[PDB]
Amino acid sequence: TTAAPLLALLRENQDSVKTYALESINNVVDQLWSEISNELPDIEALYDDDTFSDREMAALIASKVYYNLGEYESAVKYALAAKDRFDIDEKSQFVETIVSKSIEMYVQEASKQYTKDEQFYTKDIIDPKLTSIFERMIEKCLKASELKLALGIALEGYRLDIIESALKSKLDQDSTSENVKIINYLLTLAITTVTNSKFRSSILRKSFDFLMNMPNCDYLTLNKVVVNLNDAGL
Amino acid sequence: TKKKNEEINKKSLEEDDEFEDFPIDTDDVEVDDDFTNELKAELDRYKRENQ
Amino acid sequence: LTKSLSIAFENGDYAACEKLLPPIKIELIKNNLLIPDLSIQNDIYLNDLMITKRILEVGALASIQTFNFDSFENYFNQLKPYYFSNNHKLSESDKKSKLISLYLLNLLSQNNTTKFHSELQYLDKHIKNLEDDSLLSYPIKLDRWLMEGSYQKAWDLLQSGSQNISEFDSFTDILKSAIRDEIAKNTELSYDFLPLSNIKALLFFNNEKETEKFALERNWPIVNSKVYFNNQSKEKADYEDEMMHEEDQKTNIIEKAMDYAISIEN
Amino acid sequence: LHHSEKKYAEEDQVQELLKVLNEISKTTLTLDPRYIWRSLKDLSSLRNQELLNAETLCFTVNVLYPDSSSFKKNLLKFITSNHKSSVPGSAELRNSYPASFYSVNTEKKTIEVTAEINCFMHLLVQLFLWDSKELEQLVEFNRKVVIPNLLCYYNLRSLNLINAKLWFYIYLSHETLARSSEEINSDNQNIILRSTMMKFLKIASLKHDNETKAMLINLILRDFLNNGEVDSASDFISKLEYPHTDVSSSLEARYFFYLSKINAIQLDYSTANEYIIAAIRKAPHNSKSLGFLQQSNKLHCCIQLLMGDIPELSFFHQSNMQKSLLPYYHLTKAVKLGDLKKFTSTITKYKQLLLKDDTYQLCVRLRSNVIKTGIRIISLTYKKISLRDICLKLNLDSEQTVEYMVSRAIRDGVIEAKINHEDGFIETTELLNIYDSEDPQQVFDERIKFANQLHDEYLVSMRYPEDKKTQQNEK
Repeated sequence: TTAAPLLALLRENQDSVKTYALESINNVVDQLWSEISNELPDIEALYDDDTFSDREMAALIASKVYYNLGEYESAVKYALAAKDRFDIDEKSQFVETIVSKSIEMYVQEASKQYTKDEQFYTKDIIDPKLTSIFERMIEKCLKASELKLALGIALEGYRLDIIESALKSKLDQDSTSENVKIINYLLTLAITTVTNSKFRSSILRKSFDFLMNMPNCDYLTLNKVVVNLNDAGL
Repeated sequence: TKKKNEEINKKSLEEDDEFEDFPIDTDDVEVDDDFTNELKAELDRYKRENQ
Repeated sequence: LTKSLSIAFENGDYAACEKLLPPIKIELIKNNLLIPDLSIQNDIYLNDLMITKRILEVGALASIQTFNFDSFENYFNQLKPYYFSNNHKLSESDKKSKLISLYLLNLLSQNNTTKFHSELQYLDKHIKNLEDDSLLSYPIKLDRWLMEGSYQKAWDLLQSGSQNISEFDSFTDILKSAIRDEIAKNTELSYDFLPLSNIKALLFFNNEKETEKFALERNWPIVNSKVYFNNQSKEKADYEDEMMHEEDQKTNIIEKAMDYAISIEN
Repeated sequence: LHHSEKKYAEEDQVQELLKVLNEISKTTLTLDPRYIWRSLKDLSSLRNQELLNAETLCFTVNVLYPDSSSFKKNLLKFITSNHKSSVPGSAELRNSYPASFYSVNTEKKTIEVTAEINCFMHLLVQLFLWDSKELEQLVEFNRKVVIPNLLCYYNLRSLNLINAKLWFYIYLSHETLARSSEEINSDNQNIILRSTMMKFLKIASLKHDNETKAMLINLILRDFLNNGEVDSASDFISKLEYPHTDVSSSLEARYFFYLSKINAIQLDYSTANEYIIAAIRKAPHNSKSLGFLQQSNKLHCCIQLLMGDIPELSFFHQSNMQKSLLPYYHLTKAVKLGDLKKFTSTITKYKQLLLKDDTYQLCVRLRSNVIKTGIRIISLTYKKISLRDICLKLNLDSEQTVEYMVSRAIRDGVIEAKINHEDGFIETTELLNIYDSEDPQQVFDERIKFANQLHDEYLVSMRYPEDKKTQQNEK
């Protein structure tokens, strides 16, 4: 069995014949991710031109070829370059790999930019499409309704908007007893992992506001914040 | 157990009995050169002599 | 329509085969869908598949005679996995033997022996043994005598090809020109100067003028109807030797010393 | 009779099971379960012969049955069923202990203990199947269960260590089914076989478990080789991630075997040398391992003859693999003497033996070599030899033919001569002396670099043992 017929039909000018070939390629990559590499630049040129009309499919295939080889970097840029064909990725739970790879790339970038200005998501430099994949991975944990995998992921990646909004939806005040808990776990975590001034300070300050908004609050928790931030203003 | 690993993996290339399949199916080279030489030396001699 | 093509071959216009092929290539999607693509084989599908093979096949032969390589090869890619299927479907044909023969001759004309032998290894089991060698004997022996070093034998096969031409000449021509080059290269080191008669005889040229054509292209002085190989070839060699590859692979004597010393001292 | 023997067998398994169960559940003691699992497999195989081998039947009967039950019933069905205590759960003697498995909690689904036990049970089943020569239904059934059984779970470093054995039997068993008999089904399922191996490999890159990578890659090469698909193997090898560091030396030797084979046929001989020499040294000299060795020597004989070397006769003189290697030996002879008529007779007579091993195709190609060695000989002997004399001796066709052999031979420079057409003779030009040249430097570079590498390996190895005993109590 061999992918070489498939490769050959693509050159033919006729669009109907090239498109049917893509679809055939997509279901042999699993193994043939080797022969196809020699001819992989043809698949790339058909996407790069706007001339083509089945563009998203062509990028998708080039990505799968890079993924199997393991040349991860190109795999992720080509996933994000099709823009659609992502529902395909989601209905494989054996490729959440590239999604994670995208998490890796994000976390590094965001963290750097955070210091200049806490916001940078919207920023042109940080490609919007990548921003959204980051939130999607997090959204899966939130379908399953565990807030601890969700915060976890956000923390590393220096994402303050997300942490605000998570905490708030479960600060509906079911009781004092529960409100009180949520805050305290967030202090212990923030202290011994993040030691960077600016990021830690920000987390703590939020935790202050939440208890403060609320007319009735334990004071035990409130003393801790005040001392640690050594912030007379609170 | 390092040794045991070797023999087992190897077995598939050896299959049933790549050891006994084959026999079930089926200057030291050079000959006595004294004789050749004896005769050469007399065959030379004869002609030499009667010339 | 599969019979429109069919008759196009018998008519003997292979230019007619060419212009009709592109509408059928959209149709050849539809033929593919008729077979479940070998998920299960039945006898209805044995019939369906017979038509598909026949179509691709008449298209292949056409491309060699119209000298368009690209199309021939692509079709050929397909054709192989088409023929190899299971143990025997209705893969066995008179055309089967014929098509293999051609493919191998092609690979020899590309002067790419790497793939030739690779393709040969694929054949060497079932098919080569059952069909014996009777059209296969033409590429096996050709490739074999060129390896052996007996050029005379490799040349005579090319000449005797005349009784069988139908599409084989499209390779015969390319292959010859490469053979004279081969001879010229071996005989370069052998001897610098050859009488006029012998340069011709070796390379099996019909005419002396053709000989001097090959000299000029080869950048060799003709001086008193005697070729001289030594000069340019040596210069060229020298120039070729200097590139950004073979500089790290030279290894300097001073560089060897350093590496021996520091390995002890790490 | 039945009762005693069956019982002892069950005990023996239970003992083994308990050891590895304590081991695997504590941190990253990885090496320990791995060494243990290997020894065990050997012990079990050796066991089967005496005091029954219905250990499997027992061993199912007293563990939690997730799908074990379904397999066991199939196996019994195969060798004509019997019932005497052959449904699992028929003896309750786990009794909700933690060691024999907490009976209730496995049922509640709060915890899973069956996972690793089921991988280990599949290994044991698989070994018995091959030892026995239980083919057809069992083989198919075993494969059908185990592939989705593994894709049902999620791998761990410890689970990765276990499937490094399981994948060898999935392959091997299928091959056996092709090897019984020709089926139209065997051609289809060959494809499926490749497909499941290929998927598991991709994931296993992500687990960074070298053990499984190495195993898998060897299996995958062997299949391409049977179909003579060199073009597809060539790209496959360019992937480059086949680990060596962690792997057992067996996997390095099968890998190198395959490398020699694939390089030689596509007309590369130089590098093919390094690989076959290496593959012989890595292989052990074990009594069961003698079959491998013959095979490696057949191939070596060939590689060398093509390259233009003469394997020592001496090496084959004191070997005992004699009867099998008779064909090869006669080839060596034909080349060494340059004798034209001998060569041809040798390959016609032995054709069938040579075909089995697939050395044959290499052997046709030595035809160019016979002639060349024979021209090598005439040159060493003679400084001016008329070309007319060479044409009679090697019974060459015409004056043009004799020239062309020498012409092409000097291109690789094996003979190094000069032909004089007009004077009608060959004059040797051979340097002979290469001490004067730069060459002596190059030869010594390899010698020195190999040597230095051996000192480094020693240093690193030496300290490790001594730490272990020093920690331990001693005088």
